[PDB]
Amino acid sequence: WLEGIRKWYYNAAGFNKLGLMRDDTIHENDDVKEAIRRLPENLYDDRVFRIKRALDLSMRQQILPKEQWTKYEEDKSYLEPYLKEVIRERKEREEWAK
Amino acid sequence: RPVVASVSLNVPASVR
Amino acid sequence: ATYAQALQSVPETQVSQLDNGLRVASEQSSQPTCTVGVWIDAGSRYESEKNNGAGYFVEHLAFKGTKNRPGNALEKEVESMGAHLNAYSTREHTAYYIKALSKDLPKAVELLADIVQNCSLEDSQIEKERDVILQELQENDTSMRDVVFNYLHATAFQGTPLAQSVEGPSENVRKLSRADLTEYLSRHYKAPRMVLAAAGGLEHRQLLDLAQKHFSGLSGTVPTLSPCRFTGSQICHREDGLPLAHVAIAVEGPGWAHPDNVALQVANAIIGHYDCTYGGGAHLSSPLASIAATNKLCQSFQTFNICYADTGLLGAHFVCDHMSIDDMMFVLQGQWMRLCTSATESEVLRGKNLLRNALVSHLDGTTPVCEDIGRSLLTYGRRIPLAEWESRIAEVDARVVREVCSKYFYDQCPAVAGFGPIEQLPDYNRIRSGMFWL
Amino acid sequence: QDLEFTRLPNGLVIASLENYAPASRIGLFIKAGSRYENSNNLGTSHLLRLASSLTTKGASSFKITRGIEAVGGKLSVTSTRENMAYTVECLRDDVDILMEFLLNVTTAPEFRRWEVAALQPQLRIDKAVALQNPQAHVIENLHAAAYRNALANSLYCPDYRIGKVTPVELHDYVQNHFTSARMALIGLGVSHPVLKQVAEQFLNIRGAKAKYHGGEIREQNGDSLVHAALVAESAAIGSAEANAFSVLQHVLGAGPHVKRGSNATSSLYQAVAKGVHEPFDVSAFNASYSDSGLFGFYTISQAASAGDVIKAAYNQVKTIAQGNLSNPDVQAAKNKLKAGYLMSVESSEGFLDEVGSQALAAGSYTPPSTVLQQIDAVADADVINAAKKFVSGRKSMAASGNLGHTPFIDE
Repeated sequence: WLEGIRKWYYNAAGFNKLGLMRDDTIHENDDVKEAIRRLPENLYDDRVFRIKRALDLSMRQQILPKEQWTKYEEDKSYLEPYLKEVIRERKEREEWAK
Repeated sequence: RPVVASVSLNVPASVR
Repeated sequence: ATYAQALQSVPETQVSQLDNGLRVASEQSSQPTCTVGVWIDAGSRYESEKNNGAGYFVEHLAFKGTKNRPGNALEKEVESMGAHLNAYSTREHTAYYIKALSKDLPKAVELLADIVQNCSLEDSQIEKERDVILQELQENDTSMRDVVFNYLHATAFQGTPLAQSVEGPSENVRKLSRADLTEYLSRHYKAPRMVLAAAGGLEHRQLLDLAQKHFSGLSGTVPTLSPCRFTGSQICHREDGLPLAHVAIAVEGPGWAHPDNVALQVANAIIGHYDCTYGGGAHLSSPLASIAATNKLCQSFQTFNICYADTGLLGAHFVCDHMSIDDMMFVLQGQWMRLCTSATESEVLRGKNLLRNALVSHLDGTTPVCEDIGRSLLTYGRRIPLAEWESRIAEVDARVVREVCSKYFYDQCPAVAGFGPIEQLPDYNRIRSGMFWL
Repeated sequence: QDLEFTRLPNGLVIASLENYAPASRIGLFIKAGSRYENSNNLGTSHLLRLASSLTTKGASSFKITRGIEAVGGKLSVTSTRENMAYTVECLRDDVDILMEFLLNVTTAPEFRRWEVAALQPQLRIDKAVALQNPQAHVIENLHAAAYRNALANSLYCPDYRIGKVTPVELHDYVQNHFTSARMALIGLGVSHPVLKQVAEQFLNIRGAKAKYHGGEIREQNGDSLVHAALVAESAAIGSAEANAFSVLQHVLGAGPHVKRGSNATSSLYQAVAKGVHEPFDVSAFNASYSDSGLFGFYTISQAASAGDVIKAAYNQVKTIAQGNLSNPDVQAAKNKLKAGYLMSVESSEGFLDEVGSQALAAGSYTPPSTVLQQIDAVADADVINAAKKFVSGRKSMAASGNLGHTPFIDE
């Protein structure tokens, strides 16, 4: 069986212990800088405070208590809609140029 | 004069 | 129906000729309106320094006094007829023309004999207009675009007549005579070097009698051309006190009859144009335009392709701030060398399909039609039908362009100009060293 | 070839004129001018007029920008206080593609967030290109002075509105005004059944009056030259009374038919030529909307020579209203009118500008021949209202430049 592992591996990464999400840990390239730039303020500002505190705890090597940890079911996919939108324009930008 | 606006994708902007 | 079938369905023009020498032609159409004009061989190319600017001075008195309709009586009869009237001059060609209705057309042709031939040139109006001109040479200081092309033609064609302006220096306008105009009139306005043309709801034979009526009395009986050379030279009217700097650069053009002008009008459109309003912005096709919209380097630029007898001018005009000039040129040359060497076939089809909609949309009415006719009938000889313009283009491919751009862009001796805060404007040497890739 | 002209049950007009020309051409005249804007949605059409070339559902902003320039067409947008046109151009061999690009702008625009934010500050540019041509804030102020609610709203956008516009604010505007009942899918260089096929598939979907008040605005801008206008409540189109002004336009002054012409036949510019010994330029002003129109003139002069000139015009019209007039000037003025109409529609574009404009105000196209007969049937006792309505009517005024010697209405 699979689905038990995605929950499991999600616990072994550890970033659910620093109050973070899946999207926050992404590598930044020009394709994503657009997407982040496209995000709304109500959610964008909510990105930073998640990040900003996890850093301060990575400084200390500390974490948050178990209650504040992130749950797998609440690992919202808030960023994927904005993302695949971009690459739908990238691949059109290139193949059309071919 | 009876002024009218005019823009485009490739016609330069204008004012009638 | 289809495109190619449409071009064959066009009214094919009709040409005539007279004993005096006056070419005449027309084109019937279903338009109830009509227009007529007189495109000729005369401009500042033939005036000397003593009579420079004169042909422009002719423009302002020809409608201000005649032998049979003196004063505003001439101007009156049009407004009574309900028509417009308009005129312009160029460095080679000058044109008077009318927009009117079909039935009142015979009254029109009767005037242009009273205008062209029988101009009166009252000394009062000679002196009044002599102030009007000097009023405008103050105005054209503001017409910064017209400043540049005036400078530009004055450099590449230096020492020749063509470096002259069209309106002329203030000095000659304050020394001009009735007689120099009489001589100027007495030599250039002649049937073998003149054209009549019209379009609309008329017939070519209604017209043929009127020319045989009125202009049959024309004097049907003259130097030829000196080949106006080309120079690669720089000019720069540094002026930091302004907002921006209109800029231009160009090279030798081949001229009218040289067929590769078809190709160059594409390449101008391959690069295209942009001015601070097109919402395409980043999404545009011209890589030049996209960058200009990306970083907001410039505010406007345009290209062109002038045609003169044995030469022309190919180049561009662009307009930006003093902290962006160098990069635009680096990108601009970055496009020319690209087409000299690496021209994608699909990008050619872009411009081939730009130019079709150019000449056609250019031909929307009657007045544009007679611009072409009265111009082609002094340059190309015949008129060229639109089905013929297409067949020439359809021969084109990227193999042609790489030969043409290599012939007229690559490593040549360009001509530069500048009027504004050109503090960043590099030197002609660096510009030429940026002209050849690698 | 003759001009088809139809109508669907949904109130959606179609016409078509297969002239067998090369250049296909389509224009979608719509009632979406800024008269339909309320107080809170102002400066919107100025954005919507540029909101072309943005995301759709059936396509992206990018693809449309390239898909047109491949065939080498255009996408131009005329917009009036009444209307909002999406004109295009192409060759007839590729109409089917460009059709699809159009409707996706009007039928499935998403109006997302981020593309707009980049497109807002463009308004500062476009707003200023006009006002290099100084007429376009004088003239707006007339509407904003004379009329109150709908036509007072300028085409362009105020400053403060920038950086405050909402996309939701458009969907309300779009869903209420790009509607199958008040549109006109005109075409050209194209057959009729095609357009009949398009609208039935894609366009198969579903403001106050101009209360004249009498107002006055002034703009001491320090500009060396003057610009001014005095008007009166005119009549709307359709009425032959409207043409009575449009002929009076040519009686009084219609601008230079002649390049560098002294406009001697024009009763106005002639009337100022006496006494004055310096430059000035002036002509009749005629506007004719659906609810109403406007009529008057537009002045250019120096600072000290504003009222010295206007008090010829305001007197010259009174001469007309007092019966002082001749017939050949009228028939001359008619011949001017009969000319400029045909000369305007000589071009396909200017032709197109007339076709659907009638289809919106009216529901019928009038060929030019019938127009000339209504011009033939005009009465001098109406040309008088006419000037009597102008003089006897309430007034509205505006001007700009220096105003050290500009008088008011009552002066």
